[PDB]
Amino acid sequence: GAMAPSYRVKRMDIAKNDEECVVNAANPRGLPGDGVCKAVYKKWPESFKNSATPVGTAKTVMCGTYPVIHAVGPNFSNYTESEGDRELAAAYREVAKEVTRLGVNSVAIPLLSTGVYSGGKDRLTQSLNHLFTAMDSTDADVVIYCRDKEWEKKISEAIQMRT
Ligand SMILES: NC(=O)c1cnn(CCO)c1
Ligand SMILES: [Cl-]
Ligand SMILES: [Cl-]
Repeated sequence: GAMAPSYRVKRMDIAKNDEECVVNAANPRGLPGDGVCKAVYKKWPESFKNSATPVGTAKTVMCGTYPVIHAVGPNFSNYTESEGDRELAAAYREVAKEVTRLGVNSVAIPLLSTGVYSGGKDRLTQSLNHLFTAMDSTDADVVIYCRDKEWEKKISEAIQMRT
């Protein structure tokens, strides 16, 4: 566990993270994909061996000794708002289980279902609140990665609000 478990946010490529493991925003088929998933494929391609897993689940595959947690959020183009919300909450709950099992002191995590799985809606708050619900009972340092300058400010504000 971290000595004083924290949340932080950085605006940069999650493939350059300084944490003990990474959460991939994976597809269910273990394909290279696009966005975070393609960055993760280029950095840790060995972690895509038997990484396919259903929506709402996470599956960990080691790249050397570095754990890649493949978390499959719902594509809101295909899911109803109700069932997509349930699957998005469930994926983050499975991430917290994996982070705990691995015994890591820190994890790098993207906001699941906020990019090409968002069904064209802003889901910052929805996705971040499900991240907090899952991760608040864990003692890992959590570092959230994002790419947009306005999203960085809003995630930082949400973290600081609770402190
Ligand atoms: N390498 C990355 O962390 C990354 C690339 N694209 N995205 C999602 C759109 O900003 C994240
Ligand atoms: Cl970068
Ligand atoms: Cl972003």
